[PDB]
Amino acid sequence: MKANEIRDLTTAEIEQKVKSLKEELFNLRFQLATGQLENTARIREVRKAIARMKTVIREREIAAN
Amino acid sequence: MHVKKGDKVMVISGKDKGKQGTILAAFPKKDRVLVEGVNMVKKHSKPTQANPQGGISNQEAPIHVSNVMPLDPKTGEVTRVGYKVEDGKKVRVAKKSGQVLD
Amino acid sequence: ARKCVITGKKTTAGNNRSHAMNASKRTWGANLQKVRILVNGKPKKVYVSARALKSGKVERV
Amino acid sequence: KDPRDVLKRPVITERSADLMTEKKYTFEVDVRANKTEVKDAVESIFGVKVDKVNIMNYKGKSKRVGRYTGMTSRRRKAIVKLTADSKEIEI
RNA sequence: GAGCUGUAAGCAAGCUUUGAUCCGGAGAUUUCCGAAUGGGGAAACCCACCACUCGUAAUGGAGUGGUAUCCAUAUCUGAAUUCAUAGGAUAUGAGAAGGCAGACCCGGGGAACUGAAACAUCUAAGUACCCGGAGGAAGAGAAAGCAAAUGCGAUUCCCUGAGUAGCGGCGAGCGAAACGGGAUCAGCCCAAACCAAGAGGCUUGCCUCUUGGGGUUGUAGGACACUCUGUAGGAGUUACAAAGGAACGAGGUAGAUGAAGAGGUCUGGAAAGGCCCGCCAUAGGAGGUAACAGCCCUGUAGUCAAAACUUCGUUCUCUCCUGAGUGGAUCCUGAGUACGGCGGAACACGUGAAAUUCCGUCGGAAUCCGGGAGGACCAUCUCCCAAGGCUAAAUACUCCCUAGUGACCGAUAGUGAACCAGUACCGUGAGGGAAAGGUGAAAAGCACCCCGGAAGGGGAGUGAAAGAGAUCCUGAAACCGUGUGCC
RNA sequence: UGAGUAGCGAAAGAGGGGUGAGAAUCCCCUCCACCGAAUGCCUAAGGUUUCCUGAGGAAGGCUCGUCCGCUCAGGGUUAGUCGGGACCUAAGCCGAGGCCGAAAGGCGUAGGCGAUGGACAACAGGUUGAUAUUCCUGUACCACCUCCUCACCAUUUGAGCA
RNA sequence: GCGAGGUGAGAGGUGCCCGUACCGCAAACCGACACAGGUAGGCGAGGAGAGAAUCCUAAGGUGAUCGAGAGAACUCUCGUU
Ligand SMILES: [K+]
Ligand SMILES: [K+]
Ligand SMILES: [K+]
Ligand SMILES: [K+]
Ligand SMILES: [K+]
Ligand SMILES: [K+]
Ligand SMILES: [K+]
Ligand SMILES: [K+]
Ligand SMILES: [K+]
Ligand SMILES: [K+]
Ligand SMILES: [K+]
Ligand SMILES: [Mg+2]
Ligand SMILES: [Mg+2]
Ligand SMILES: [Mg+2]
Ligand SMILES: [Mg+2]
Ligand SMILES: [Mg+2]
Ligand SMILES: [Mg+2]
Ligand SMILES: [Mg+2]
Ligand SMILES: [Mg+2]
Ligand SMILES: [Mg+2]
Ligand SMILES: [Mg+2]
Ligand SMILES: [Mg+2]
Ligand SMILES: [Mg+2]
Ligand SMILES: [Mg+2]
Ligand SMILES: [Mg+2]
Ligand SMILES: [Mg+2]
Ligand SMILES: [Mg+2]
Ligand SMILES: [Mg+2]
Ligand SMILES: [Mg+2]
Ligand SMILES: [Mg+2]
Ligand SMILES: [Mg+2]
Ligand SMILES: [Mg+2]
Ligand SMILES: [Mg+2]
Ligand SMILES: [Mg+2]
Ligand SMILES: [Mg+2]
Ligand SMILES: [Mg+2]
Ligand SMILES: [Mg+2]
Ligand SMILES: [Mg+2]
Ligand SMILES: [Mg+2]
Ligand SMILES: [Mg+2]
Ligand SMILES: [Mg+2]
Ligand SMILES: [Mg+2]
Ligand SMILES: [Mg+2]
Ligand SMILES: [Mg+2]
Ligand SMILES: [Mg+2]
Ligand SMILES: [Mg+2]
Ligand SMILES: [Mg+2]
Ligand SMILES: [Mg+2]
Repeated sequence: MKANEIRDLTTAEIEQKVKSLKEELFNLRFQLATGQLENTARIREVRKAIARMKTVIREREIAAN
Repeated sequence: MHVKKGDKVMVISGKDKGKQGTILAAFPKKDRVLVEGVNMVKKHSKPTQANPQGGISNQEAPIHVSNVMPLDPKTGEVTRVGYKVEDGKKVRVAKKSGQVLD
Repeated sequence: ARKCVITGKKTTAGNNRSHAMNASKRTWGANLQKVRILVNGKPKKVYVSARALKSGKVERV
Repeated sequence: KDPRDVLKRPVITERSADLMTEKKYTFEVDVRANKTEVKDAVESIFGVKVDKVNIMNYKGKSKRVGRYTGMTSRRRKAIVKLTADSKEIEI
């Protein structure tokens, strides 16, 4: 998900998707440990998606202050 | 680089001087290109799992980019490369004729 | 340290000289006397040079 | 903190496989995580009932690839015993 | 603008013209330690309290923020003690702290070896070193000066004066300055008299203090009076008061564009080389490319380019702002100061005939009919006005960044370090401190067969070359061998 | 060069069987021999993976090597009660203010830090190739907590806490 | 001092961090070495014995990281005369 799409969402909506992504990232790491994960590229994708959403949240806090 | 993947180029230097071919791949970091039919090498591959049998494989090896030139669309001769802005987009142009390479 | 609060007179270095003119290091101390005076508008026992007390502007408290 | 920050990954060994028959699950956890945080994290994520958490620290192992010597990361391993009347974790 | 997921091959899984990787501007995130600052601690660890938040029936657990010391300001309490004050508490602080560039600068403290053919004065040397303080420069600086002219006009630095004058167990040695020629140039603000207003001691029309005005000097100036005159032209944040904004121009931090030969032919693994012909050139810098390239590539000359941040300049805005004359009634013009004795230090100058400057100690002026200097001192003359402050430039230096240069090095050299080096190693520690570059144009890095457990080799293949096959360009000598012509 | 020389660092082995390209040297067996107030068992400091399993044999091992404290993989350390901290203090160390001192700093009060000491609740058995008062079985104990239960005492000479 | 709710018993519950492998009279620590050296503390059996002496043994541990011969001088450590 891109930063332009994330900015459409509300702060509560973004924070819910961060929680959803951190659930996905957890499951990927478990699948990696057991050796069941084919699409290893998804880990890097989810990590950067979390980073992108947390960046947007912090921009709003700085904009608020 | 002055050429890219997909371009028909003439090899202007080396053993394959005179031979035309399409750029199968480009290596900007090394300033090398892989031209089809040019600079064939005989690799001595051991039996792997990926390649099960092995054997002596004839394959292209990269040549230096400065040993190729793109063909002029009009004449079919080698040309140096200029750039013009057309429709906002930058395009390569053959310096010999004037026409767009890409 | 040994420093006058008013003037800032303190220990300074120089030479002893013998008759044969041999130099060896020594100090000159200020003639500091511990006295009660106003320091930031309140009595405090502090070093003041006898020279700084000479006029009597530095009032004893 | 997030529960899923606490638990890094499951330990899949012969020892850990033997522990799973006894209803004990071995996790690599955050090196800062205490055993109460681990207990809470497992109950939150997997929806199970923990009996107890035993926890241990592993030093980094000295390692070599050619000339260059170095250390592996230090690890915190938690052995999480579930209660008798509890759902099993699905690894 | 077409590839990309670094060294780093490799499989794997992906990303990318719906613009990735990559480059530059501005942001965000930024564990723990460290001044380290909640408290502790054997740095990178441990343990808290107070808010709020998550979680539990609750305890235990978790998250975020605050909580050092000193200093400044304010407020509230106010001991012995009456008022008070000390002390305590709380709040506000982009207040301090620490680091470094092994440089340059200014101070505090300050050696010795050494030289003197010994050595003590002296030298080395105010060096090294330690300490404090800085700043982009610092220090100095607007005459109590230089001098001895029908003078000069702040300081600093360069040349020169000059190895002179001088100093000196008159030994060893140390060693100016002014004039003259240059670089650069800039001058200012107070203190005091006095005036105005307010405050608290009434000392009771006096005095002290705090603001604003006034004022700034030497053949004296100012206050004070006079008459003038200005209150917005001139000045300005580099001193001369101090903040801010816009616009325009030129730079910096990415980039863009960019002329002309695969000319023919000859060797060759390959042509940039030879030979014979062209052509471009505001471009014949450079690097690369299979051998030596202005015309192959990246470029170069020239010409362009910036959303953003940033530097400089300019203009406006903005802000601030009277400065000339005449009079000598009085008043003011830097006090424990100048200066002197004693003891030291600094001056090129070693106590000397010893001016000049500074420190300790003690003594201690005059104050315009006054004071200082002109190398003891006095007189005369000349020049100047101390004991308050500020001040750019010319000057010094380079950890860095950008571009470039060298009758500088080329792997025992050049940095200690061309390479994963302040590493390995050594030492309890401070600290000491290495060795080690080259396959090939390209991995085309030797499929396959044979001996061998492997190592290693012989073929085969690749390559121009394998006696270029991995500390793989060349491959000297010592040294070690095999063969044998003569002895 | 010396030179195939000095040396190969106190010590009892022998044979049989095995493994392997290879065995005086590795494994197993038998008998023999050595230590036994230790050459045994536990545990500090210190070391820091040397531990266990599988594979390996260039180098290291004063020989050899199929073996190893060596090389390569993968694995292994479980605590309310043990030792240390969330307890206490000694020597000493640090030290708000403070005293002293050219600078740097020195000293020191309150207050802290600091075990080698004080205090302090868990035992027996079992188990793995590798941990065990830690895991498991049985049976305990200590501190704290209250959705609860029961009893008792008490709401200003009023229990109780301290 | 603090105080409207306490106290005792039961029942239910809570209990964090650090160390824990292995060597540790040793080839793993200090001695440059797989070095006849050094390395705190606990336990330390039997016979005969006063004993932790001494000799031989127990539990338990170990056979020592160059060997095979020969059995000259000489040197060393021993025994006898
Ligand atoms: K001397
Ligand atoms: K001499
Ligand atoms: K080329
Ligand atoms: K003098
Ligand atoms: K004096
Ligand atoms: K003068
Ligand atoms: K060197
Ligand atoms: K010969
Ligand atoms: K004995
Ligand atoms: K082995
Ligand atoms: K253990
Ligand atoms: Mg060109
Ligand atoms: Mg534990
Ligand atoms: Mg001498
Ligand atoms: Mg400055
Ligand atoms: Mg600065
Ligand atoms: Mg200055
Ligand atoms: Mg100013
Ligand atoms: Mg171009
Ligand atoms: Mg040609
Ligand atoms: Mg060549
Ligand atoms: Mg004056
Ligand atoms: Mg004279
Ligand atoms: Mg060389
Ligand atoms: Mg070198
Ligand atoms: Mg060391
Ligand atoms: Mg050769
Ligand atoms: Mg070459
Ligand atoms: Mg060679
Ligand atoms: Mg022999
Ligand atoms: Mg001999
Ligand atoms: Mg011999
Ligand atoms: Mg011998
Ligand atoms: Mg031996
Ligand atoms: Mg015996
Ligand atoms: Mg082992
Ligand atoms: Mg060997
Ligand atoms: Mg204890
Ligand atoms: Mg102290
Ligand atoms: Mg203090
Ligand atoms: Mg103790
Ligand atoms: Mg106990
Ligand atoms: Mg064990
Ligand atoms: Mg153990
Ligand atoms: Mg030993
Ligand atoms: Mg007996
Ligand atoms: Mg006995
Ligand atoms: Mg006899």
